[PDB]
Amino acid sequence: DIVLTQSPASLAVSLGQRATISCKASQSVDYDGDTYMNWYHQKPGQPPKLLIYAASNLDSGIPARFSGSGSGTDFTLNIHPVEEEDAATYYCQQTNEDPWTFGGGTKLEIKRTVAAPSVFIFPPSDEQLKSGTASVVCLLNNFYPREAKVQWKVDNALQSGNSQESVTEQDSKDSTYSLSSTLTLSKADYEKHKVYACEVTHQGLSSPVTKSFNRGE
Amino acid sequence: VQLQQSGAELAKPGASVMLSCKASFNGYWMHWVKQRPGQDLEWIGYINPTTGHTEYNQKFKDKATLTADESSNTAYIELSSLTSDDSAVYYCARQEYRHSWFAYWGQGTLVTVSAASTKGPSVFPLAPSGTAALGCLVKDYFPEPVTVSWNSGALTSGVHTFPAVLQSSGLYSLSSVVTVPSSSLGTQTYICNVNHKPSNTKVDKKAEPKS
Repeated sequence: DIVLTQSPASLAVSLGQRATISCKASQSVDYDGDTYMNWYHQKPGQPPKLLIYAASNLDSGIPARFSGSGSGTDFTLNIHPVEEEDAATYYCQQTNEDPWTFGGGTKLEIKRTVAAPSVFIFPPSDEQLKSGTASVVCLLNNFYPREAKVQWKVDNALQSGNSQESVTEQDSKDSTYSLSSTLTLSKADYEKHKVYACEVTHQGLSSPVTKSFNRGE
Repeated sequence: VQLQQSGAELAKPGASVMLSCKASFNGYWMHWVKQRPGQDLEWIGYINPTTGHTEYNQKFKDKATLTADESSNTAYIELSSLTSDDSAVYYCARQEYRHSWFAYWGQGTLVTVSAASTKGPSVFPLAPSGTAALGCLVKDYFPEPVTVSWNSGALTSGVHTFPAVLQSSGLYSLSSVVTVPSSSLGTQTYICNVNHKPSNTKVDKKAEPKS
């Protein structure tokens, strides 16, 4: 089996600049003057899409910012200049010998200017509360970079081990992320406290941002 | 063209599962590709629907069986002896004669291997307060996936539907949020439309300022 090694596993490229992704094959994928190497990319929730076929041929419907090169065992995909929509995971594939094999993939992040999150907090609905559970939701909207600290303060005490985070993929149009933090408590533990707050720390915020509510009001 | 794959499946450990892919006048090969959640791509094998000839990745020789019905241009894959490692998205892809690449892919079929039973979600509003945020908490369903739209698909800008997380109960949960002009909260109705096909449940929930 021909093993394909992609490098790097991930990279961040500035808007308008060049992204270079490598694929090394454990054997030659050349045959009779032709090279059997393809590049694909995949955006979240979608099937992969062909970019380059036979090492260096652009496919119809693909912008000419994508180009491929190399032969034998060393191959390169070039994206220049990168655009917001190029956030995706990129895969090489060899079709020279059975079984066909894929590279491990390269996740491309598009850089942009620092953008502080807008923060919203949501108390549990009355109808969930009646069923015996309280979900408290903290939302961080449209921020960059992805790294963010979301702490749950309950009567000004730090909570641990009872919240779960979820983060969107990088937005293909503005290159930001969004994040939700959900604090889950039983109804009886929820009633043990008055003030529920989520405190957000992020490179784009001068000082941490706190959104809170009083249980009941 | 297009490749239409069958819907998401839930199957118990040790059972079998058959997935289908319908293409909608030439020779071509139907390949199948496995992608585990957030992971790499594995080539399973291909079949020629004209001759019925198949080739398998040796790693799937005992796991997968490829079948084609040329009468309706439908290709099938049978996965047997299912384990947790078989939970993944399975794609069908078409290779045209004279091509050494995939020209079209199906949208993929999610297979979940678990003894847990199907359960539909509960939907709770995330009630708002010049920009407001509102949303819906989609809680306690199994298996993946669930689809969320807003105003029957009319509202798409500003929508974020987060990836689901497995809760301590073993059921999935997600939230879908949208930012809207804060001045439209008293005039505009915002309804989330939740669809969970594995349990055949569709729920509409109004997200509005709490009384």
